Amino acid sequence: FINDRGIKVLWEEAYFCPCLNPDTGHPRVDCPRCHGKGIAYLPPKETIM
Amino acid sequence: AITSVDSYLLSEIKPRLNTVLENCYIIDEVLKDFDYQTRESFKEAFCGKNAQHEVTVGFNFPKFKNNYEAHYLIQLGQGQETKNSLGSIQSSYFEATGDTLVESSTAIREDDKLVFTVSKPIGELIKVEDIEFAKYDNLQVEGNKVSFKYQTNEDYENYNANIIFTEKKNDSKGLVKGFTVEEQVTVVGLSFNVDVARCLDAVLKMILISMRDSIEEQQTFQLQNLSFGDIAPIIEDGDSMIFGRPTIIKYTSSLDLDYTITQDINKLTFKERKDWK
Ligand SMILES: [Zn+2]
Repeated sequence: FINDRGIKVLWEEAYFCPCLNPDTGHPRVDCPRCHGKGIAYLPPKETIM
Repeated sequence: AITSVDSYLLSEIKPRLNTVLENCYIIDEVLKDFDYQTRESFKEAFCGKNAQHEVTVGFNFPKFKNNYEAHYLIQLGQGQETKNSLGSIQSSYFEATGDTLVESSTAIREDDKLVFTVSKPIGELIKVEDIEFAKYDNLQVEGNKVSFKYQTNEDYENYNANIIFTEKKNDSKGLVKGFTVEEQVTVVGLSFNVDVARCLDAVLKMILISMRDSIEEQQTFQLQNLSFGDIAPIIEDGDSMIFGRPTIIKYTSSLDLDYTITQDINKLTFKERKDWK
């Protein structure tokens, strides 16, 4: 039922990026692993939702 | 300079908090007025090298969960400019001077002078600890070294001192232009245990009293003034409430810039010219 009704999506899993400032606790705005969001993402996974 | 009271407070509070918490008799003195069981429970939980719980410090609005058992939340507040100088001239200098520093050092003999070595070029020497030199002592400063005549002072050939001084950036003239600001930062000790919140309040007040003597807020951040809020639930709809008592720390400080002057004049010259009309 879900495979019939859902649309194909790419799912990628959140984790906090280890670029957070050890004092201020905020992300580095130049970080390449996360583009200023505090959250980095694992490689994408194909799923239907 | 431009200044950031919040980052100053974070940098200053964290080491002081650690050094109190690793030292049991300090807490035993700070909490002498609390109920015996409150005191002993706090000292058992958070205090000493074996402490299994820990306190934490950081700015507000993190994206992660904090140690809500005991956490100092730092929260930058309001401010306003209060006093201005004529021409906005906060000061003037003949030699661009950096931050004030205090460093430990030892004398050594060199070529029948005593010298103290300092890690950075001395822009100005404020004090050599526990020494006042006479003219006979031929006190001179050069680069990053202080130098001191050996002849009469041989007993002090390895004397240990603290040097209070300030860096130099460069040899240039200018005007320090700026103004004074009065600015507020809030700090709150969050805990889901009310007795922990009350103890964190006591510890923070002790830390701020101790901080008043530091060079940082003797030279800048002057006139620390404290206000205290009610104890209240900060968050009320978890499986438990989180409590805290705010304190507001207000500081008076200078915001200013080094306007360097390139113009220099090194000779007047005079001429007479004749008017035949
Ligand atoms: Zn990052």
